Amino acid sequence: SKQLTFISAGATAAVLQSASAIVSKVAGGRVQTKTAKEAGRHAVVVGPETPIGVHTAVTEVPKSAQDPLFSGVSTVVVRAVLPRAAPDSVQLRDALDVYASAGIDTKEEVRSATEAFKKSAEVAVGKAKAKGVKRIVLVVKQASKHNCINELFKKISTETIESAGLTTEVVGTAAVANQLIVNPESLGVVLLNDVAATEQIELAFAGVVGGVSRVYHTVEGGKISAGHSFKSVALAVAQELRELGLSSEADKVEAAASKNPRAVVSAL
Amino acid sequence: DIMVPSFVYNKLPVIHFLQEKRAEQKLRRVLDETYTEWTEELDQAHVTDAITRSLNI
Repeated sequence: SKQLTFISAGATAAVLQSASAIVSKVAGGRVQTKTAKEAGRHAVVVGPETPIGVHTAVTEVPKSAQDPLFSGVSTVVVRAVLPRAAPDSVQLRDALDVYASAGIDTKEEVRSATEAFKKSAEVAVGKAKAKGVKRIVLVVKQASKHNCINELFKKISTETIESAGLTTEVVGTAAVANQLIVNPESLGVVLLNDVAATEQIELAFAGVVGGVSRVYHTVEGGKISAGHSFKSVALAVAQELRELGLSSEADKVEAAASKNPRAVVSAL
Repeated sequence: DIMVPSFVYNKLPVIHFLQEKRAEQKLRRVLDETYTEWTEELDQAHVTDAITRSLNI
């Protein structure tokens, strides 16, 4: 009756097959599992690549799945995601910086980027207010190539955050990544500009913590789960089942993920 | 038969000269309005750079 939408973005067939087996064995057939390329709700996206239709890329440190090394840490990493076009077409994150060099008009693209940053900034400040932190950390790659997209990102993110009344501290990519992996307790809320390096940093943090499920906020309004490994996908499915209104099944999947990461399907 | 013909004959040279000058003026105006339109086209180096960026390199 109900439907779970599986999106594949750069994920090996093994992970997708594992996810399908897990849901089928745990759900028992009550909720069907259909595959697609875009969704707004009841969706799990497998693979490092960012799907189409997501504007925010928040991720946290769930208490249940905290690794013993990272016990007690509490930091929220939100990556701003610009609208994604077809693979052949030039992405906005690159168009916004190259068209300016080429002299092409960049009005509509700026407007679209501004809207995406505002939504991401609103999500980040809401998380910061909920956690109670007073200052957030913006992350922008300091490469000369990305001298326009980051500039707009800073101009808008700081504007929205300052309007909300919180402080912003701008930093690069290498220093923040090292701090987040080594001393993450000194960062409460960190926003990341839309760059490939930032995406890798988000994945590394999601994996080093012990394997977690990232939350994507889409344009249509909602939250969709995202995973890249067996444990992360298993946690993503468990959260998705919990959202559908299944508590016991979600707990079983979470327990199986904690015990046997690479073979949860057989473990449960 | 006599008078108007003579005055027409007297008119002929000046009118011929003025009409030749007018034709030369027309040709000169035609020539002066010709300009070569050198257009500028987007350098392909930027296109190559965008292609590289899209590859995530």
